[PDB]
Amino acid sequence: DEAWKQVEQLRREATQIAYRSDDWRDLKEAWKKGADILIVDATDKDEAWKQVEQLRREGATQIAYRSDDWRDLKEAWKKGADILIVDATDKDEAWKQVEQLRREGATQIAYRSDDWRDLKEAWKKGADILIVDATDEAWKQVEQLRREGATQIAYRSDDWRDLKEAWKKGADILIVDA
Repeated sequence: DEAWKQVEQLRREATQIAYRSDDWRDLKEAWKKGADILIVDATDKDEAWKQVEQLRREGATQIAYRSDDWRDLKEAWKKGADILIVDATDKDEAWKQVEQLRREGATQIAYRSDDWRDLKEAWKKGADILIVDATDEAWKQVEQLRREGATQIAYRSDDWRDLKEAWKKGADILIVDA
């Protein structure tokens, strides 16, 4: 989880900072330290949904939850999460989760991938937040989605220099980890 500089060198930049972490209390700290989006990604669904619930009770706005299963995303949505991140690995099963969430009426579906063509298809199928996952020079994926017309492009990297370049290429959400 990031060095103290990553978060510091980004708080300078209509850009939003997303903060990802395994337990909610450092997520809550981030919420008042200025973080715009709090990503719950603990894979214990009991603990995960309880972190969503506590963040809603704490008043945190823009709670996000990440999963490969739309049913878990729908439950987190019901318990307070506003941004539902479909974690893509099997692309066809990934796009179907977006389609099902859209059928359920979700309005802030996100999609996490390393391939701009994959994100482009997810965007057409219902995903509004497209997450370029850089875990090389992936900021190039950002430039292509930018050209295709996507309005909310996010970027995740461990390194603030990469986050900055992605911002310069059109990313509006920069994803940092504790």
